[PDB]
Amino acid sequence: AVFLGFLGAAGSTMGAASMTLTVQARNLLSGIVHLLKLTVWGIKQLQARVLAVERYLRDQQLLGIWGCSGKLICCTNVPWNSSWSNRNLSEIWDNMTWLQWDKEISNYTQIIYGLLEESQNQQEKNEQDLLAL
Amino acid sequence: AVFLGFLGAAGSTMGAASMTLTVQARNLLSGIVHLLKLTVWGIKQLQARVLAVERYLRDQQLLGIWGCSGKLICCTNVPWNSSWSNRNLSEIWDNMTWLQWDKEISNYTQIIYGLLEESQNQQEKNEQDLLAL
Amino acid sequence: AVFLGFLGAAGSTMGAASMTLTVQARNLLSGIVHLLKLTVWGIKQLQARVLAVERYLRDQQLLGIWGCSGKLICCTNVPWNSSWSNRNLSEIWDNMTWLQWDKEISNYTQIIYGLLEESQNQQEKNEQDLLAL
Amino acid sequence: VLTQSASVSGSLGQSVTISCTGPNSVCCSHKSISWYQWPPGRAPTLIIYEDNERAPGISPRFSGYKSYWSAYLTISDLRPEDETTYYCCSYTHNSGCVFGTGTKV
Amino acid sequence: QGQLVQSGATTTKPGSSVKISCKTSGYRFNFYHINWIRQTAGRGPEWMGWISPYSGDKNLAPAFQDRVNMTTDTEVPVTSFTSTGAAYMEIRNLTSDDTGTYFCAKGLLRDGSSTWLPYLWGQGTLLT
Ligand SMILES: *[C@@H]1O[C@H](CO)[C@@H](O[C@@H]2O[C@H](CO)[C@@H](O[C@@H]3O[C@H](CO[C@H]4O[C@H](CO)[C@@H](O)[C@H](O[C@H]5O[C@H](CO)[C@@H](O)[C@H](O)[C@@H]5O)[C@@H]4O)[C@@H](O)[C@H](O[C@H]4O[C@H](CO)[C@@H](O)[C@H](O)[C@@H]4O)[C@@H]3O)[C@H](O)[C@H]2NC(C)=O)[C@H](O)[C@H]1NC(C)=O
Ligand SMILES: *[C@@H]1O[C@H](CO)[C@@H](O[C@@H]2O[C@H](CO)[C@@H](O[C@@H]3O[C@H](CO[C@H]4O[C@H](CO)[C@@H](O)[C@H](O[C@H]5O[C@H](CO)[C@@H](O)[C@H](O)[C@@H]5O)[C@@H]4O)[C@@H](O)[C@H](O[C@H]4O[C@H](CO)[C@@H](O)[C@H](O)[C@@H]4O)[C@@H]3O)[C@H](O)[C@H]2NC(C)=O)[C@H](O)[C@H]1NC(C)=O
Ligand SMILES: *[C@@H]1O[C@H](CO)[C@@H](O[C@@H]2O[C@H](CO)[C@@H](O[C@@H]3O[C@H](CO[C@H]4O[C@H](CO)[C@@H](O)[C@H](O[C@H]5O[C@H](CO)[C@@H](O)[C@H](O)[C@@H]5O)[C@@H]4O)[C@@H](O)[C@H](O[C@H]4O[C@H](CO)[C@@H](O)[C@H](O)[C@@H]4O)[C@@H]3O)[C@H](O)[C@H]2NC(C)=O)[C@H](O)[C@H]1NC(C)=O
Ligand SMILES: *[C@@H]1O[C@H](CO)[C@@H](O)[C@H](O)[C@H]1NC(C)=O
Ligand SMILES: *[C@@H]1O[C@H](CO)[C@@H](O)[C@H](O)[C@H]1NC(C)=O
Ligand SMILES: *[C@@H]1O[C@H](CO)[C@@H](O)[C@H](O)[C@H]1NC(C)=O
Ligand SMILES: *[C@@H]1O[C@H](CO)[C@@H](O)[C@H](O)[C@H]1NC(C)=O
Ligand SMILES: *[C@@H]1O[C@H](CO)[C@@H](O)[C@H](O)[C@H]1NC(C)=O
Ligand SMILES: *[C@@H]1O[C@H](CO)[C@@H](O)[C@H](O)[C@H]1NC(C)=O
Ligand SMILES: *[C@@H]1O[C@H](CO)[C@@H](O)[C@H](O)[C@H]1NC(C)=O
Repeated sequence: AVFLGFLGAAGSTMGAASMTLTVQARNLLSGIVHLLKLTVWGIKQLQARVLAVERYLRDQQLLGIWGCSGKLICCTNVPWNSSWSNRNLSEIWDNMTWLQWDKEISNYTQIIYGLLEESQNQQEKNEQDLLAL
Repeated sequence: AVFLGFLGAAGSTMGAASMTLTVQARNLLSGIVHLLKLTVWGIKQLQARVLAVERYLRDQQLLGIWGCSGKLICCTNVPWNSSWSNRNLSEIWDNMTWLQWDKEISNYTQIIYGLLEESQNQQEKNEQDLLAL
Repeated sequence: AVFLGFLGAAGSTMGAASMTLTVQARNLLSGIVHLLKLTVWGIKQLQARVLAVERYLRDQQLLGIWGCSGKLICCTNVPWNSSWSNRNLSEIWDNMTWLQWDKEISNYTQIIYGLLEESQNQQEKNEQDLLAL
Repeated sequence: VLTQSASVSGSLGQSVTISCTGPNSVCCSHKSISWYQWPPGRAPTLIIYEDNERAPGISPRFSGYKSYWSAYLTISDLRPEDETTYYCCSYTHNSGCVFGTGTKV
Repeated sequence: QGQLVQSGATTTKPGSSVKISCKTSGYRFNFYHINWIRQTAGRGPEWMGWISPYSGDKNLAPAFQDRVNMTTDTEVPVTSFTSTGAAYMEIRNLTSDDTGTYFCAKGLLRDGSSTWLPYLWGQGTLLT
């Protein structure tokens, strides 16, 4: 088929890039980064190893407190406040790229991360109240 | 609303603290802990980084072998042996705090961790035997 | 009962070993591996710590991009190409051990890991297209 | 205003059925009922609260039941120490404990 | 556990105003209310009122609305879950018809629908 490669659809539309997420998912922890000698290249590599696992789990932690553990595409119950972006779907998923989208949504990215966090704390509290019978 | 903060409900009842679990969930890996210089403060920080990711995944590993991956509140099929604590619900969730509860349940904490472990190994064996048709 | 221990069923049949997976699951990150002194034994231990968490998450990452996050036994939609092994079930699960099975399936292990990867990228795209109503 | 039974008794092995009722002022569908074992001029004891929840340590023979117009307290399998004076109470979450008249058993 | 030792059983005469003490141990004094109950001889037992050793918020029956001063002092930490406290009881326009045995009782739970319910009682005190 296509297979644009790692970050290959960085200039593509958001809907097209949303079909090649495993490409960037598998390259977040492997790479090339057997004894630990403390040389100028050894202390270097050791840092490159610990930093990669740190940033990987920070994402997976947020993915967990939103109920998206092990998902590339999860849906939520947090509705889209139009003040974030009043753009329409057909002018986003068939128009914009993920880079420029992150450029304009960057302001409210911390607001959205809180709404999903309590929606997951309340959904699992409702699921317990439902299995209590 | 309230928002008591990180560990804010440490003196609250177990039912009240059971509604602010994301507060302590997100502060298990971030904090403040870019080159790796091996100085007295550098070797110090490097240890503080590796220790945090270690203890984080040990919890998430146990959460996995119980079928609770990415859950703040999961329910199990292991019933409550009254010899662990004969206290009633209304005198636990509206009375005790999580600190004193861990103080009296600490003895049987290793027993409970085994019952959930095989209940998950047998539940996934039953789920395979059911999707075989 | 039995409880053969860690890797206890390494010489057993694949079906018998497939009932003691938690035994090897819990021993992938703990062991015995509090200050970080950079001595000949200290740099040694620090490497043994970082290597263990690295190989643990590489497995859990593949388990994630296949939709098997937190599973010991997950089933997929990738059907078994007979060119991988034409052996029958009763001559595999009641006959072979996991060691010799990995010896003969080792060739196609990279092929199978790709089929499961896109089957999960397409299953989560179908799940989104179904909850769009 | 919360009238209990005048009195009653039984025998070792049998059971008792105390009562407790009143008007719409302290009874009952919008109130909780608590039952106290109270020896005359001594340290009382909480037996049952929230119209049937026993206190920690109460014998499983003590039981509570609440109708839409009256609250009951059964005392199955009697024993010597049951010769006390019992009192009911009607309360809400943010009010006081309006006690009952009294019942010698 | 939990203990609530009460004051002495001394007597005065009408018109006066007495103070009843209740000393607690074995439990966090601030986590449960403190109730005052009266077992008069010429009346059914009466709930006088409860007070919060934590929030200071008091609540008495309207029969004792402007005739009783309830006060508690701050606790003294013994361990992480054990403290020692005290509660005080007073009467204003007092007569001899208020004669009987007086008890102090702490709350039942810390939350829910039966928070303040008198669950653990003292040994009582005899009055005039
Ligand atoms: C980089 O950025 C550029 C510019 O944005 C991207 O190019 C654009 O890609 C999109 C998606 O593919 C294109 O939209 C499609 O447009 C076609 C119309 O083209 C058809 O018509 C031509 C003339 O009639 C015809 O000759 C073509 O046929 C072949 O010939 C050309 C010769 O160069 C060859 O290059 C072609 O590849 C063809 O093989 C061509 O068929 C239209 O048909 C599409 O509609 C279909 O698909 C959509 C979903 O994609 C579906 O909804 C429809 O119902 C229908 O099924 C689609 O609209 C766009 O035209 C391109 N050009 C622009 C925008 O200027 C490029 O893809 C980016 N690359 C990366 C890697 O990011
Ligand atoms: C630290 O520890 C202390 C002590 O344990 C905790 O304080 C206790 O908190 C619980 C939970 O909130 C309280 O239980 C509730 O009690 C109320 C009764 O109080 C009401 O009545 C007062 C007198 O009638 C009234 O004045 C109050 O109204 C306001 O006035 C005070 C003035 O100080 C003000 O402080 C109040 O905040 C009010 O704004 C008050 O309304 C009762 O109504 C509650 O029942 C409701 O809620 C439960 C669920 O919570 C529900 O099931 C019920 O059906 C009902 O809807 C509830 O029982 C308790 O009284 C407190 N005090 C104690 C136990 O001594 C404190 O919360 C802890 N803090 C932390 C951070 O851990
Ligand atoms: C290491 O490798 C060896 C060799 O491969 C493994 O040994 C084999 O184990 C399997 C699984 O347990 C055995 O298959 C079973 O065979 C029995 C038949 O044996 C019965 O008959 C004997 C004679 O009639 C009888 O005396 C036995 O009774 C007791 O006596 C012996 C005395 O030594 C004692 O050792 C036994 O343990 C008994 O207590 C015995 O009962 C057969 O009954 C089994 O069928 C049942 O189970 C299967 C599922 O397992 C089920 O599908 C059936 O319907 C039925 O319910 C089962 O077929 C095999 O015989 C063993 N020997 C070989 C293959 O040579 C050993 O297990 C491996 N160990 C490890 C740790 O990997
Ligand atoms: C959108 O967010 C603003 C604050 O950022 C809030 O005041 C407003 O009510 C929200 N509107 C909707 C429709 O969510
Ligand atoms: C984000 O905030 C900056 C603050 O300087 C502002 O200039 C910019 O317009 C904001 N963008 C959006 C999309 O709100
Ligand atoms: C409780 O556990 C003990 C051992 O700790 C066991 O003997 C007993 O059967 C168990 N009872 C129940 C009801 O689970
Ligand atoms: C736990 O074990 C210790 C052993 O010294 C014992 O003293 C304590 O009472 C036990 N607690 C419980 C709750 O069983
Ligand atoms: C099996 O795999 C081969 C390539 O390895 C492919 O050509 C063939 O079509 C496959 N057959 C089936 C039945 O999957
Ligand atoms: C795997 O590949 C090697 C290549 O040398 C070949 O010899 C072997 O037979 C292959 N095994 C299988 C099971 O295809
Ligand atoms: C209760 O007594 C104290 C003693 O100083 C006094 O300060 C307080 O005002 C009294 N309570 C009321 C309601 O007057």
